[PDB]
Amino acid sequence: SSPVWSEPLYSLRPEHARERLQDDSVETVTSIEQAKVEEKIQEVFSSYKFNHLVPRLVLQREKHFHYLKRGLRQLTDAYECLDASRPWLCYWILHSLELLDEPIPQIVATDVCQFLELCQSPEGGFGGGPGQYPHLAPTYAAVNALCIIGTEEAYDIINREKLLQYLYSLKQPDGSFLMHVGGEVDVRSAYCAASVASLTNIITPDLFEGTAEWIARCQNWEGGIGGVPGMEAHGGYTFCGLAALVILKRERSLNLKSLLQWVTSRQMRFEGGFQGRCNKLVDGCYSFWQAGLLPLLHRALHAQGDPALSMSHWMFHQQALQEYILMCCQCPAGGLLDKPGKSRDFYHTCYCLSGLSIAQHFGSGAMLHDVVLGVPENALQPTHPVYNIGPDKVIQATTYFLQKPVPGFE
Amino acid sequence: FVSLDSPSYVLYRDRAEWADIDPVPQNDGPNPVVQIIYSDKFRDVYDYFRAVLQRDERSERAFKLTRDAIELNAANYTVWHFRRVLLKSLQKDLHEEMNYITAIIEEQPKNYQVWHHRRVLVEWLRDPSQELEFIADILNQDAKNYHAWQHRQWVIQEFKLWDNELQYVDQLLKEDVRNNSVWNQRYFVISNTTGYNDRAVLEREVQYTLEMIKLVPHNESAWNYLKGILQDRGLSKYPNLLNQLLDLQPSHSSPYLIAFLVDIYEDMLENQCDNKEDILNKALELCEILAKEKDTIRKEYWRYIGRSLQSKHST
Ligand SMILES: N#Cc1ccc(Cn2cncc2CN2CCN(c3cccc(Cl)c3)C(=O)C2)cc1
Ligand SMILES: CC(C)=CCC/C(C)=C/CC/C(C)=C/COP(=O)(O)OP(=O)(O)O
Ligand SMILES: OC[C@H]1O[C@@](CO)(O[C@H]2O[C@H](CO)[C@@H](O)[C@H](O)[C@H]2O)[C@@H](O)[C@@H]1O
Ligand SMILES: [Zn+2]
Repeated sequence: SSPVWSEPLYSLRPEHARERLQDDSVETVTSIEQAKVEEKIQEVFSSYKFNHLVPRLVLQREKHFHYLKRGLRQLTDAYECLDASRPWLCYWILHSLELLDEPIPQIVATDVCQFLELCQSPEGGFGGGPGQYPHLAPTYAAVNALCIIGTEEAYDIINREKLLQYLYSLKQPDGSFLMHVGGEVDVRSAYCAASVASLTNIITPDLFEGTAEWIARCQNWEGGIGGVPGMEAHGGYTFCGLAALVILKRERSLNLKSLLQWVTSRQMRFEGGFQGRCNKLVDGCYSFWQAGLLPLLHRALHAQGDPALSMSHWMFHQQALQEYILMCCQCPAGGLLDKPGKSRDFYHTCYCLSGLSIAQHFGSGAMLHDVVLGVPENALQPTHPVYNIGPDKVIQATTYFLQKPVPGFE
Repeated sequence: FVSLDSPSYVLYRDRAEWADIDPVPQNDGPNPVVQIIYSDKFRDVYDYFRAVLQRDERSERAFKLTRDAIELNAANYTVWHFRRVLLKSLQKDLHEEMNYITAIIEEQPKNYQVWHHRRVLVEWLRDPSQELEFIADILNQDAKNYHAWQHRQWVIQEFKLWDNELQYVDQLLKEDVRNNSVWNQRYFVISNTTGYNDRAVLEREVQYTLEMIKLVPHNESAWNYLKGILQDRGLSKYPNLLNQLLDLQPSHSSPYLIAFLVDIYEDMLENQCDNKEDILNKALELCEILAKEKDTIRKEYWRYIGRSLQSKHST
């Protein structure tokens, strides 16, 4: 085969050129933008090939680690736009460090816990910063961050009684949840609620009454899931919808066949990465939102006893996704990104790495099969497809909270 | 009054009319994490916002202050909520507020809070008269803005403004036939008005879509809409469609057409079609072609489809 120092790439095969966009000689804003992206991506792909010499791809761990370590303490005023999403910054950074297997010093862990305590509202839930009203998005982030830390100190910060009351205060009769008091409703709320409620063991029989049905109403003609009933299918909302249903054990409420065909169609034949919706552009964060749907669909179909499921691969091109992330989504200075030309940010660092980990690791039952493209050190720690925190963190947190009673409920 | 960038802007800590209230600094803890090094102007506005919020001061000065807080961070939902509490307490003119939100959304159309605020205003006023035109302007700048389309669906459904939406959809499809948000709106409009059970409507839709496919054979949206409007009844229920696609195959063997044929074969086999073995062989050949040549990015999916077909119909 090949010497260990050269590793052929799917994106560099001569037939790959055939995958470029065919605009049928009818140009529109959509095709023009797609072609511009493909042109740039081809240049990037070509820079990793030296005729028959194709050096192994490398995840720049140390550079990403230094960027993350710095962000966990301080940020420039360029982050004023995320002043109402600080627990997100904690989660994105901690999860990235976790994927990279970089330990969190105890001092830092304690400081994060203290900060998240300051963001917790007396009415329950967490706000975007100290003194802000609670909101399901930063609540989801804060809970995940605390679970990544995983110490009893971190677990105990959560006021479970008030968290459950807070969830009730957002529950709508049609099964949906408001994102916050007097706020908007979309599938993100259902996932945020289901995620924190299951992890902290505060689920009551009525809490999610009607939620599974409302989520199913969000699945549209495309097969994917929109933000609300009637809306266009999007990877972000589809991930939220399916993951929520998996927590509620109600995946069957969806047409899994049309969902499966829709998500697999979102992988870009040329770029290798995923787009968020049909006819839009590739973006590294969808490596998680879209690709993450495959492990969820696998689990769902397996539960139904599907005899045709693979025992070694997810139903997407694992290698191509790794190629897109490694070759096109790394900032030479550390951090990951949407696509070449964009600037790094913690959100893309979190999701590009989360997606890379899913693409590298397949597991179903006792079956485990890894596909780590590039140097062996590229292998990331696994991530749980529902919660997007380490599977070990999920087990440890759920085990801990299962020892506590559901607040005021028997 | 004075905007944050205005030459005469004065920090709140220097305003005589604010001297009676003490600013409330943010409590980040002794050893902060994810600490944003705020500009002096940003912190100044937020120190005073924290003060009025803490005192629950329903005043005109607090109302004007929220406008500055919003310019500094339009994603701060706490500020928006408080602003709405003030709009009601102070009985502010809602049409004036509509003019404000119109300007804000134009500047920052990709934000959840601004669109939600606008929806609340329309609900409060029960006045959707400016909606379709305003949204059309936003879509004129970004034809796929998710929030814009979502708000559009809400207004149309809530105030029953269905009358001219199909024409709007047709105009936007003429501008960019690959705009998936528009094909989604097309489904939204038809399913909610005539429905697709009317065979005349379905035929009109199938013809229209086939026409678009012939014009731009590699536009995935049209292919997805065609399957979307026929999938629930079952693709095998439309025998003429198979023939039409089969004729197009030699001259247009795109992965979309080939995939659509497999979808048809799948349904045929599910419905006790005649010539089972023949259809199954054809379907498996196509899955192989798709996996190995025509749609290799989806080889795992096509191989799975091949195995499913065999687990269900080998007999
Ligand atoms: N929510 C959301 C959202 C909206 C739009 C997108 C579309 N998208 C894709 N790549 C970049 C983006 C734009 N995002 C960055 C993340 N983000 C955000 C802020 C706080 C928390 C979280 Cl999770 C995300 C936003 O609000 C806007 C992605 C995510
Ligand atoms: C838990 C949680 C908060 C999950 C969020 C998931 C998620 C990624 C949602 C996306 C929502 C959205 C409005 C996308 C469109 O933005 P766009 O037009 O900028 O992007 P696009 O062109 O890729 O569609
Ligand atoms: O993907 C289609 C699949 O979704 C469901 C909901 O689970 O219905 C959606 O799609 C229909 C079009 O096929 C729409 O009429 C319906 O409103 C939308 O929720 C399933 O019924 C369908 O098989
Ligand atoms: Zn992105």
